Amino acid sequence: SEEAFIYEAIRTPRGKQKNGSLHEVKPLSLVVGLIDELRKRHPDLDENLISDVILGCVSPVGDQGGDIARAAVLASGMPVTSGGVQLNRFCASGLEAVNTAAQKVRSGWDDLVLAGGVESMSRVPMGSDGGAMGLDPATNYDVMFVPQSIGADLIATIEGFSREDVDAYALRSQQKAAEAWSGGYFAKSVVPVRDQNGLLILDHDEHMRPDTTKEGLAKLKPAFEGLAALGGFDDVALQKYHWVEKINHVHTGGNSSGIVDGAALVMIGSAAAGKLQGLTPRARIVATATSGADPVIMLTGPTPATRKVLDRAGLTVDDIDLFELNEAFASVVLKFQKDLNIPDEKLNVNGGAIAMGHPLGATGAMILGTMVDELERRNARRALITLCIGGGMGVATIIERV
Amino acid sequence: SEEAFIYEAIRTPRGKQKNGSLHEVKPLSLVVGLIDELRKRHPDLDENLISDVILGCVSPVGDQGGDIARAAVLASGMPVTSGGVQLNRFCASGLEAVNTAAQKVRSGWDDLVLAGGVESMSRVPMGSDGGAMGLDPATNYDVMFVPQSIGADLIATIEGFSREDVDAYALRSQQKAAEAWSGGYFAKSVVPVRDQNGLLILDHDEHMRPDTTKEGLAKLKPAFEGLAALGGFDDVALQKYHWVEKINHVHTGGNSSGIVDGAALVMIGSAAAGKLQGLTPRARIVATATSGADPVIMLTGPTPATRKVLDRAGLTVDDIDLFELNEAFASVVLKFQKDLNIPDEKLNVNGGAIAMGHPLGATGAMILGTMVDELERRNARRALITLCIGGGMGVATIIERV
Amino acid sequence: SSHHHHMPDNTIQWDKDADGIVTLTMDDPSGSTNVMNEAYIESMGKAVDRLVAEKDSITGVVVASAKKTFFAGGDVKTMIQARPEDAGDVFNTVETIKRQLRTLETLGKPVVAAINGAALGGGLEIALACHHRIAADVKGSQLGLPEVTLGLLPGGGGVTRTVRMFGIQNAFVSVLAQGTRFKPAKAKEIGLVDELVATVEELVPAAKAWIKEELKANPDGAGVQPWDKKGYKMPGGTPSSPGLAAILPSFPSNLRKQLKGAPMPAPRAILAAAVEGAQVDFDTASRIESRYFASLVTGQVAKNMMQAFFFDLQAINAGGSRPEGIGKTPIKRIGVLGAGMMGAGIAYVSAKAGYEVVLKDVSLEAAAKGKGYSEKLEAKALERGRTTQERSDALLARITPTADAADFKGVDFVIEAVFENQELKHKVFGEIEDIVEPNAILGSNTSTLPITGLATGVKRQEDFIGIHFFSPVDKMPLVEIIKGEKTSDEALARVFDYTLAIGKTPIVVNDSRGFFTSRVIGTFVNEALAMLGEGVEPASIEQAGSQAGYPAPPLQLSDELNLELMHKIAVATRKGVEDAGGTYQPHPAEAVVEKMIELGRSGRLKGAGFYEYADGKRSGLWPGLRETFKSGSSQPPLQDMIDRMLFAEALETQKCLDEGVLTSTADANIGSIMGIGFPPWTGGSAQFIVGYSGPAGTGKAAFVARARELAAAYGDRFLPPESLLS
Ligand SMILES: Nc1ccc(S(=O)(=O)O)cc1C(=O)O
Ligand SMILES: Nc1ccc(S(=O)(=O)O)cc1C(=O)O
Ligand SMILES: Nc1ccc(S(=O)(=O)O)cc1C(=O)O
Ligand SMILES: Nc1ccc(S(=O)(=O)O)cc1C(=O)O
Ligand SMILES: Nc1ccc(S(=O)(=O)O)cc1C(=O)O
Ligand SMILES: Nc1ccc(S(=O)(=O)O)cc1C(=O)O
Ligand SMILES: Nc1ccc(S(=O)(=O)O)cc1C(=O)O
Ligand SMILES: Nc1ccc(S(=O)(=O)O)cc1C(=O)O
Ligand SMILES: Nc1ccc(S(=O)(=O)O)cc1C(=O)O
Repeated sequence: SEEAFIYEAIRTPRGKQKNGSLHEVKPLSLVVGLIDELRKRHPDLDENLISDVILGCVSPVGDQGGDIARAAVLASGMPVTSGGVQLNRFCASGLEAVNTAAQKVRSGWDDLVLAGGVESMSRVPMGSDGGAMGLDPATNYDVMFVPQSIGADLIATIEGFSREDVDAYALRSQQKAAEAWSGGYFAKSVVPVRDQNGLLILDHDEHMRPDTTKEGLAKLKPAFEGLAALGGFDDVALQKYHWVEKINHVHTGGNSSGIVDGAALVMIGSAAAGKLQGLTPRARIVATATSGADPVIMLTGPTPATRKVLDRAGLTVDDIDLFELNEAFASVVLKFQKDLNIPDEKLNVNGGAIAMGHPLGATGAMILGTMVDELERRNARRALITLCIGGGMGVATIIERV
Repeated sequence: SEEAFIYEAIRTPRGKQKNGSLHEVKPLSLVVGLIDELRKRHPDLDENLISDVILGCVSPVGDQGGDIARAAVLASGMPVTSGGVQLNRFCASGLEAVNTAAQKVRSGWDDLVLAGGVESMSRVPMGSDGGAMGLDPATNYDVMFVPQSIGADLIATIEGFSREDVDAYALRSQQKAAEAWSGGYFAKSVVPVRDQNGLLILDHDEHMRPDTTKEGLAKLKPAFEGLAALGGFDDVALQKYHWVEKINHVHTGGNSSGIVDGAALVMIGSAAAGKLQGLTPRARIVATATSGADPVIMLTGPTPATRKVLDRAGLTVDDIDLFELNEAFASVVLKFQKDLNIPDEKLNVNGGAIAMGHPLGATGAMILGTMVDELERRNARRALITLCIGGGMGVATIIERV
Repeated sequence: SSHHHHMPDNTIQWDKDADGIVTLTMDDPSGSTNVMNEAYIESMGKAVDRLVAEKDSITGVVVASAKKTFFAGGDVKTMIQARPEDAGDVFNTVETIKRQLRTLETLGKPVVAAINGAALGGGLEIALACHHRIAADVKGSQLGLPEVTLGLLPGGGGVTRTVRMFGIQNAFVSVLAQGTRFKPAKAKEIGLVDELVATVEELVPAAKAWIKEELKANPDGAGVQPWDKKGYKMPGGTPSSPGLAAILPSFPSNLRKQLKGAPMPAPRAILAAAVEGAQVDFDTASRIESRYFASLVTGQVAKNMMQAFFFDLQAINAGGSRPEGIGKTPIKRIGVLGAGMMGAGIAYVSAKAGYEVVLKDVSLEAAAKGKGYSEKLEAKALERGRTTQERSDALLARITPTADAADFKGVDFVIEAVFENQELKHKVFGEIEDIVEPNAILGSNTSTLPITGLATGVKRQEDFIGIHFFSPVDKMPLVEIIKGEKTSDEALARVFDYTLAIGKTPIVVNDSRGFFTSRVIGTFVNEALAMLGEGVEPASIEQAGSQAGYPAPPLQLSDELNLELMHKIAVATRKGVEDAGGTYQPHPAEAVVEKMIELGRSGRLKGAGFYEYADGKRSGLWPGLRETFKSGSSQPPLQDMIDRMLFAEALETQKCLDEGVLTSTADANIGSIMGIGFPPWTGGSAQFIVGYSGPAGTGKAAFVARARELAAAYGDRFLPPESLLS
């Protein structure tokens, strides 16, 4: 039973969508820069023992097409035997890559694997890749496709989360993110991005608004830009959730995840491969799980995926020190907290995607590394990382500090 | 840890690129049709025990974007907890999906997984997804990119395979595919495609030319379509392989893999999963391996991948009863046969992609299931399946009949 | 592949003129209209074969018709009989039809459609295969693709060609999704027709003139459709165009929003065929369209709608329920009693048909307001372009408001529409009966009170008759004609003819409490109120009504029917059998009706019902509803809520047929669809039985089984009657 260990976990700063610092940077450059950072931390490391590079990417087209993981292996001069595979499980892609790397180590047919994700949403916007669940009428009509934000509004309606409730969570996410940055929690894992001359492009999470007030959040208009304003989706959602009369549209750009650019890498390997390369393990992958829920509400798959990974590890909520759930929408996190009775001070303790951003394919790997650091900074033992997914899926991972 | 077993392995017929029978069929429909066939073969199977659907897809755009594996779960009405993830490792994506499914079972954190791939190249041509390389001249220039067909001509030049040698292999592939079809070898695994009315669309591999003659193959002109016929790629290849003076362009449409549409599904699970659902195991995944070689020659990575998977299973070439290597190009197979001294009667014994086609994302699972059927038919024990990959990668898998 | 598909009397006349222009004149000897039937396919097969064989001596083609219309409709008799095993034959048939049109379309020479009259469905599909369309701007002519109204789709290339001409969105919304018919001016405006001529006699000359000038000015483009040119750009882009890909996922959701989630396979199949066809070449797109067409034809919904909207409706319009042998009687002057919502609407539809109308009420102020209903409607119609000023002034001038019974002098057709009260109706008729002509129809618009009782208040009872309209009268398409026991066959046929003249559809019903429409829609409303009392969420009840296919959810309709009036109908139906020595089992809804009244929430007219009302507009369900009825305490499946309402009406309709209230299933189907809003996809509350499909299966047996499953769970009112059993 080969146990899998996290030896490094790093990420770029998240650059904002409009007039963002990373808009001029190709998403491949974001991955290569993180590869170069792992090299500086381990120039001794025999890269021949790295058997695969697994990158999550939700929109693998254009700048992100052609197996961007392989392009990273080749452009960074890694050995040609280091593989390179792209995977897309929507929002979970970054964590699915980590979990798949862990399962490949447990199976014993890989020894040392790089895993993470990349998403340059300012260059490759969400939905750039097409798809049948949206652009095939027969399939769209049957599965009752609804954009994710309306599922979030529907969750707030069913659970009774008011506009002030979701805005209260948005404010705390901005505050906890600013405190983590000012406290220096992120100084070692956020690798600043530089150009081909070494000049600085970005060294911090641009999307944050650390001066957010509850008065400013109340001024924002509910979501009106993008797919959710084209019409019909409220009626489609209420045709399935036929017992609620009207959707309370509580979510804005201020209490929803930011559209950003970024990348993240995680080094995963067996205990033998670790000591063979002089690497100090940072944490252990205890268990992983994948579960789902209705694709119309779409954002309630985290709860069964969290229970499943807890049953698998023989643990319960009281055994977990830190809970990290991606802040796609404030109601999704409040629903998750209510469902599992998560203590407030254990949940997304360093802020989340509302403040810092949600670069689809990379987010799962980013918030996993965020928990690797925070467990170590607190001398705490266990953390549970989970994300909701489009189409009604969910993924969850439990890590244990070493 | 946990042994992984193949319980079912089916595939669609491969429709040809030009005026093909499957051109009017959406790639999602190809996958759903196979899902429906697995239901017909196991009507009482508790689909809630299926934890993931892993599909290989090399051009995940348009009809193949938006995580087509998840779309297949939702379109076919599978349980919404059944996941769905798309992956791309170029030509080995189909076998990589099976391998990843096997490793997820071996990890113990999955029990029953559908794996395979889909590629509708008549609707979504190769390169449709762009690529982090071709759109990046700085990357393209540094990695010395060369299309796969020129590496195949270069392999033939270096190894001494003449135009008659590769055309001779193309002939044996057309002959053995016809013999397999006539002998009814494919009767129960090739699932005919039907429309929404049940009308037949295609029931055979219509790319086959069973009346192929050496005289006819000798009349074909060398590869003149796609990227390769553009400028500069020979000079780029010979700049790296500087001891080679001239590339012998021996590969044509008649000795290269066919551009086709198709899909494939494989049911993989633990012994307990099969016992619980009353599934009979057909074969066992003995070992998998990933490796590679230079990306400019590109197509010699199967040799260390095969050596590594034999090394991983404590086996030698003598122990393997059947060798299945994807017929991307004739010189690639001849090089693999020359390198490992593969007995000619053990190699691609039922024909290959030159006769039947190479639907990128699906081919790996197609030729894998082809060997499950033939090990059973011959009552043989072991088979090794492998595919070359773009960018210089390779994937191999050893299965053992149960 | 062939232009033929394996007797049929040839349907197309051939003429090659001196210049080589071949005129194909379509003239089916078996009917008044050219129809896309087996004879047409064989004839156009010969004609297209010959156009190819004589290509060296042919310079152009003109498609014309010797009928009053151009070409209208298809082979419904064959399509309604197509079983699932016949899907190959249906597919091959439209595949053959389109090979003929595709050959015609790509001969290398121009083809012009001389459209002398209506070109509907397959008729327009023929013209869309031509390169130029000239239409005579005559009265009555219409152009469009109304296949969706029969549960089908334009499977003869209409989907593929209109999408190539207009793009996915415009073709679907404007032409395909609703099968809208257009008069020649609108047809040219939107691009279905290229140019117009004033008379049919100019058509073939204009066609040959266009062929000649097209050959001279565009010799390389003559006979080449836009989508057959290399630089063809589909309007609005292809599904791969980033601009169209951004909004394309909203098209199925807007479709679900408009259809409210009801079963509508044909619009879904049209949208899929439209988008799927825009992703591939024209020939592949055309075959995809054939497969979706065969998918609809072999499905039950298309057979429900072909039965109702083709066979039942034509049997009704041909006089199925009109008494045999009766002749025609003119209507010179209509007298309408009462100028409320009903009387004002009756006065409008009557004057719009050309009848002189005297609109009487108790005061000239009231009657003038009644005519104001017609003038608000004409004002809206004028500014929107649906009518001219000359025709609008003539309409309104036919309505004479009055308050004097003397102004009914010369009225030969009385339509009374005052308050529902036996004695008021007796007196109102008594003081006009001697003023109107001695042959005047004495019609009463009542929804409850039996006609035989109202008729006793007139001397000439053989001319008294029920003429039941539905509000808003200008938009509701049915007239329920109730035959009293003394009503003559002549009075019945005179009202029957009036109904067709005002452009509505008649059913003939024998006198009985609730007649057909009121009695049946009462079961639909009562079933919902029962569900509310059982503790089902009001929002779920309303969703069940819309997803069942009803035009209005049932609680919303209950507020508009007024709960006080619903109580009266119940109080008057109890006496109607206890004062006649019988048993009356209260409906569960009456408890819900009576408690809403107890709370002062009697409906919309009072300003408070199941909904809150503000500014003449509905504004959400009353929040005190959930506490009052313990909403949420009962959560049955939505399909059980849907079936409970659909089955209640389907069973009550069968009762009406068993008691002789109705005399045909055609009246039951069209009467339910047009009268009270029974979902069109069902084909009617009677067709709903023969075509029911669910878990068990399809047919009358499956309906009985599901009705028995409903009776076990929700009450014995769902038990099927003896007539539906073996
Ligand atoms: N193995 C490690 C790699 C990186 C870091 S960090 O740079 O402090 O984040 C810490 C450790 C550790 O052992 O705690
Ligand atoms: N700086 C801290 C160190 C340790 C812990 S705890 O003991 O794991 O709770 C918490 C904190 C905190 O900042 O809240
Ligand atoms: N979508 C489903 C398909 C199959 C099955 S099962 O195989 O009958 O368990 C269950 C479900 C479910 O939604 O629970
Ligand atoms: N478990 C099986 C499923 C399918 C088939 S096949 O249809 O003959 O390919 C055979 C077996 C077997 O036991 O050999
Ligand atoms: N029909 C055969 C059965 C068995 C075997 S063997 O046992 O793998 O040698 C080979 C063949 C063959 O066709 O060559
Ligand atoms: N009522 C009809 C609606 C549509 C069509 S069709 O679309 O031309 O087939 C025909 C008719 C007809 O009765 O002839
Ligand atoms: N404005 C009303 C209209 C109708 C009715 S009721 O239907 O007779 O209850 C009552 C009122 C009222 O205000 O009392
Ligand atoms: N037919 C039913 C009526 C009532 C309820 S209950 O209100 O949830 O008890 C449930 C059902 C059901 O089928 O689940
Ligand atoms: N009661 C009926 C009267 C007339 C017809 S009809 O001649 O088929 O229209 C059918 C029925 C029936 O009950 O099915």
